[PDB]
Amino acid sequence: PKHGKRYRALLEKVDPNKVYTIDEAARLVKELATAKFDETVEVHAKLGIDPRRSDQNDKTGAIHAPVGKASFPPEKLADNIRAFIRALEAHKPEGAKGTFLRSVYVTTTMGPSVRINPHS
Amino acid sequence: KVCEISGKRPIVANSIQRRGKAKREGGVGKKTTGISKRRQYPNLQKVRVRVAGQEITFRVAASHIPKVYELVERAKGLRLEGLSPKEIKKELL
Amino acid sequence: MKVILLEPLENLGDVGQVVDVKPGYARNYLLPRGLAVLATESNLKALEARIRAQAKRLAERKAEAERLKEILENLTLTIPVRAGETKIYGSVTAKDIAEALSRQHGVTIDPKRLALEKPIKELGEYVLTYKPHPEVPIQLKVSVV
RNA sequence: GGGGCCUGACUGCGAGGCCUGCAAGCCGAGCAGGGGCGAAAGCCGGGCCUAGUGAACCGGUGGUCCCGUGUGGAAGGGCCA
RNA sequence: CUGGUGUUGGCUCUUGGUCGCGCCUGCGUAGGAUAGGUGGGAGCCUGUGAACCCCCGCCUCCGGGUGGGGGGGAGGCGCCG
RNA sequence: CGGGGGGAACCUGGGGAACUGAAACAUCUCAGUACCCAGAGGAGAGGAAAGAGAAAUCGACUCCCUGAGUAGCGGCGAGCG
RNA sequence: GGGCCCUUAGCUUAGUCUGGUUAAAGCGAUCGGCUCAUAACCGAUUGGGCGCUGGUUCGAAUCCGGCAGGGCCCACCA
Repeated sequence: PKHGKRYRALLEKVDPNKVYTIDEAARLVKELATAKFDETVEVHAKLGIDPRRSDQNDKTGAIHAPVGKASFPPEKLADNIRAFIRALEAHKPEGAKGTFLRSVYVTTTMGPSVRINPHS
Repeated sequence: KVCEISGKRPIVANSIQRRGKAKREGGVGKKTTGISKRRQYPNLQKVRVRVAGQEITFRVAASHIPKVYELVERAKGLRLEGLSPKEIKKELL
Repeated sequence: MKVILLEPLENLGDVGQVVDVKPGYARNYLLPRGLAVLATESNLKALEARIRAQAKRLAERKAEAERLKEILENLTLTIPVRAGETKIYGSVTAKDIAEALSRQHGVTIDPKRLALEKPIKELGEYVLTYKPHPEVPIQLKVSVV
């Protein structure tokens, strides 16, 4: 139709309109990463920076990178969600106005995405 | 004129004319080119309500309009007849 | 502009209901035609004061109407009708089932308010139920002489 | 007139005078700081000189020992430019 | 003279700016083909019925992209290249 | 049962000038003065804190003395206070 | 001195916010046919360091900042 079944049942374990913590999130990464391999946790985040700025990721202001696997303890995935949130907040340009951590969503290589908060 | 509920009437106010840039912003300030006396009248309208048999009407500052129907309500506790919407209005409080 | 209703209207209706409109509408239509009134404390409370007084008023026509449930339903009917064979002599209706039903020991009944139909007029045994909300079931006795 | 380094077209002052109704205007040795040129003595607080200009008020920027309406901070002032 | 409001209410027709969200959109060389970026990335797809054909609608760089439905039936697809 | 009309000033309320001063003049001044009007009374007004404002403070209102030509207001002018 | 509109081959619209791609046009003269003229009347011609110094990227008219050009209006002026 649009998506599969190994993903169609994962949409049942995530609220379409809800923010989560780095605990209930790094935990929900285990049940949505139902792939025959080590699913990868990728924390995607929208930034509050200008794309066509030489002194201020991609050319649309959306950075992202993986920092965990689908088999890593629910607490070992809560160490890099705080370490990847502090790694970025460590490079916010001078004249970069607008909520930097604009939009953060954590998903796996395959499984669905859960919009989580980077401060809890 | 005057509101039959609140007794609001036209007050007197001036008509100040400033010029220049507000010190707040650019600078120097504003200067008054002319002050003039004038009135501010209430926004009063006409309110026709039934109450009893007769009609009855009100010159009431729009702001208080509701207070008109507040009376038309508690007006059903009094004995208002004798063909006279002049005494019925008088009556209302 | 909260406003209690009356004649149920479209996109806003059903008596005693409170739906806010625009002063303009209420002020020059609803109140003028008696199709609603100001949702004032005055009325607004006098609403519930008539909302309960009809629920607790109906809670007496289905409460004392239910004391008649567990009483004259099981304590079956004992009717000594003057029948004979396969067709009684005096059928059976309120004028019968009820009438004598009263005699038994003081049973007050209704003319058609039960499960009435045609007057029995057929010797055998039948059983009907009271009415309504939620009513009580009681039997009959097609006696013979 | 020509050239080689240079920026004293410094900051903090300023004895004592010229001129003068007021307020403006002009000249100024010398002391302190830190400098430039010169081997040195020394010279430099713009230009051979006399014009190239505008009191206060009100505001703008830049700072800064200051004041900040009970207190903290702000708001807005003051002082220097 | 004029806009915004108050007095100022019902009913539909069509419409903008926004944020939600759900879908789509991208066709210079070449490349199987109409490649939005960038990261994840070796597995999903299929009995939530895949390969194949017809009707049908939208977009269209007229090349196709793609949604619905009956039939149908156990096969499509990525690395590699 | 009351009102109506009068009263030399005084009093409160609703309205409210210009000459003049600024050595012109428009903000400002004269001035909430003159005057018109309604009302009160031997007085009228005000009056028991949604106050004052910096004191472990005072404690209705009114009047006189100070505070004080202070604090301030001001084409930071005249002047107002 | 306060801002807010704007900057290619002669003139004067471009394309540029949606880079790895073709800069085209009218006017302008020249050259040819031209007819027994001229708007030529067709034609063929015929050019852009894309203001400039620089950044990113294999790439810049196009996206990255650091300065000027006018034509625009706003407004203030002790």
